[PDB]
Amino acid sequence: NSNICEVCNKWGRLFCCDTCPRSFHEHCHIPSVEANKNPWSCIFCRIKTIQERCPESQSGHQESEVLMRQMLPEEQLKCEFLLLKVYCDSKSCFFASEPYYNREGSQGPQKPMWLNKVKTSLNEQMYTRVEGFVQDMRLIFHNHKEFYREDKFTRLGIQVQDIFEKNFRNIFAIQETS
Ligand SMILES: [Zn+2]
Ligand SMILES: [Zn+2]
Ligand SMILES: [Zn+2]
Repeated sequence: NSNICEVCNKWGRLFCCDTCPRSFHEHCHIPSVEANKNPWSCIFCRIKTIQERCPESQSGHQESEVLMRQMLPEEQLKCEFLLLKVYCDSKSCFFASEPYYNREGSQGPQKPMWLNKVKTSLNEQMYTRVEGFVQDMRLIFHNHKEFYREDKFTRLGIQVQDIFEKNFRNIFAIQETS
């Protein structure tokens, strides 16, 4: 197994996957690493299993169809994975915790959002459809773009949103288009 956390790339108290070489801090893994379970399989492994069990799940989908899906266990897991993939980029640090807004010439967003809030929301089963999760994720980056206007710091929102969007297309097998 790896000697660093797959998400944050640091050493520390790591839990090792039994079915691949990845390792995790407790709270870097989503969901948090389970108390017992021997063997234990990580979220990458559990997602691969879903694909292997149903190869046709990799055929193209329409985003509009994916958003209306109910958060049953497999969509729950997919959203957890997509959230994790965003945390894997170090630039997610800017969007992790609750922001605040005091900049000359800008007003804060009406509905602030941040990655740890989404994490908690997933954990407490507050989303009934994929749409709920995806809207909050997109809201994060939108609020950032709106607030930082022409400051070059806006590019952080663009960059992290691109990570989100790519992983969303991959995980939910959205139909490729030009
Ligand atoms: Zn970590
Ligand atoms: Zn694994
Ligand atoms: Zn099948």
